[PDB]
Amino acid sequence: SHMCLVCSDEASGCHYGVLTCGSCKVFFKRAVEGQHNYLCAGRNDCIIDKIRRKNCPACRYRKCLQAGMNLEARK
Amino acid sequence: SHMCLVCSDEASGCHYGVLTCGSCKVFFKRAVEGQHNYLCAGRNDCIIDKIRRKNCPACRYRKCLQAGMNLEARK
DNA sequence: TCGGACAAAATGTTCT
DNA sequence: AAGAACATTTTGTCCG
Ligand SMILES: [Zn+2]
Ligand SMILES: [Zn+2]
Ligand SMILES: [Zn+2]
Ligand SMILES: [Zn+2]
Repeated sequence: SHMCLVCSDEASGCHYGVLTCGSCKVFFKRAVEGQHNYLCAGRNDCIIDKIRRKNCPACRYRKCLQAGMNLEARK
Repeated sequence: SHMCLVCSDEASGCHYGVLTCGSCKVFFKRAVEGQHNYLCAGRNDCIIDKIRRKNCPACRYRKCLQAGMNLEARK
């Protein structure tokens, strides 16, 4: 009820359509708006938790999108 | 040879006993001088190349050790 | 070579 | 729920 759905950290509230923490909220906006081409170094199935969420932006971003995060969600 | 044995970027010379780039040189020094309680988000065999070497410090440090890097290489 | 200082990228928190 | 500003962590380059 107060776990980030992306990294399981303590969730602040609902951001861009999904219960997430502050760090995943800002990560998501940066991933969408910025140009990076994230690439997984594993098997496209990395564990994303409070510690490990720094280790694979590709899998973190993929999880944000799959949980349904969207920038224009207030519309 | 002219390629870093850890990440396959252009090597800048032989550092801590091994042909490596400057980024792997300082990454290793920082890991050995400091803490290196890193956690892999995959299965401890992450691919370490020029872009993905940022992803997993745990597997990067393992690759430095496996290549034989050591601080007292000189003396 | 090795390492300090500087610089940049990447991530996270506070405040409105 | 959203985003600007700041702060920290992590990484990489220069060394007129
Ligand atoms: Zn999160
Ligand atoms: Zn991954
Ligand atoms: Zn390297
Ligand atoms: Zn790994």
